[PDB]
Amino acid sequence: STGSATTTPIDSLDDAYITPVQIGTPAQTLNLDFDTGSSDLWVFSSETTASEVDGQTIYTPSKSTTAKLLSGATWSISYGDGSSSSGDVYTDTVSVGGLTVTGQAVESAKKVSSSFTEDSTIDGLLGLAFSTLNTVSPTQQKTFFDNAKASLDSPVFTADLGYHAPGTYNFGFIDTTAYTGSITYTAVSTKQGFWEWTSTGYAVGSGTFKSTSIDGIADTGTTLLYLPATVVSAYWAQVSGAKSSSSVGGYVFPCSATLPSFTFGVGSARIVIPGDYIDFGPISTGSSSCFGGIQSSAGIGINIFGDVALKAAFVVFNGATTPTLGFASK
Repeated sequence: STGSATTTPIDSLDDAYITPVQIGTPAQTLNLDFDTGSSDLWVFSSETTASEVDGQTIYTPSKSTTAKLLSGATWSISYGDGSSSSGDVYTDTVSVGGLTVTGQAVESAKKVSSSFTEDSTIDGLLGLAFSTLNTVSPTQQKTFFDNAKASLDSPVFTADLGYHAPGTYNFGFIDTTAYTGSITYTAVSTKQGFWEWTSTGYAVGSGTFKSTSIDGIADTGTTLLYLPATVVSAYWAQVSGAKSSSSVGGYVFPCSATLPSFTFGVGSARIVIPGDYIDFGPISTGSSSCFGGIQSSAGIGINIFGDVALKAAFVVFNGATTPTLGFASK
C-alpha cells in the first residue's frame, strides 16, 4: 500500500504545516501537525477541557463505531517549545492520504497548554519519530508509520514541505518526479528516538564550504533551523545590522535586509536554503526588526534541522531495518 497527502502551511510564515487525517467511522477529518520529532498521535477531542478549545476541530470517539477505549492508558507530553498536552487513549481507524491503519492509538486530549488553545489551525499532532519516544503508559504505543510499515510497498515516508506553498507527505514510495538530481542517503542514530544524523558542514551565501560534523535531528515539527552558536554567528555576521537580542529571544535583523543563502552538507551533497526562507518577518506587528530563521541551539542541547532546512529539500525517512535519511534538491 501507499498514501499521499497534501500538507499546507498554517500561516504566511510557514510556522507549521497541517495535513488532513481521517479518524474513526464514519471518518472525522482533523488537520494534524506531522512531527518527525515526536511519537504521539494526539487530538483535540470531546474530552478536552472546554475552556481550552478555541476553534479546533475535535475528535468525538462516541460517534465512531470503531473507537475503543484503551483501558487504563494515559499519556502526557511536553515539547521543546514548552507546550504540553495529556489525556487518555482510544484505538481507532486512521487514514492518511488513502493509507489506512486499523487499531491506531489515538490519544485524546483532556488538557492542552495555552499555545495549543491559541492556535485554531492545529487539531493535534501525528508523531513520526521512533515509537520508543511514545508517551502512553503503562503500555507504550506505536506510531502511525510503525503500524503501517509492514503493509507499505517500501518502508519509507517522505516530506516535501513547501516554501509559502503546499507540499506533500508520501508513505510507502519515493516520487521520483518530486526532486532534482539524486537522493543522498546518510546514517541515522535512533539512540535518542529521533531521526538523528550528522551534516558534513555548511556555507554562508557564496562563501566557501566549511567541513565540520554537525549532529542534529530532522524535525518537521520545529519551525526554524537551530545550529551551534559558532555557525549561527558566522551566518548573521553577513547581514548588516543583525544582532542577537536577549529581549526578543534570538537573532533579529533589519527587515530591509536581503538575506544570504545557507548551505548544509549531506555527505558530499549540498542543500541550499535560499535567503528568503530565513526571513520570519517583523518581531511584532509593524516593527522594522525581523526575526531570523537560523538560531542558536545552545542550551537546547541538540541541533535541529527544522522546517527552514527541510523545506529546501525532498527528504526520505527510510524506516528499513537500519534506518537512514535521504536528501535531494528540488
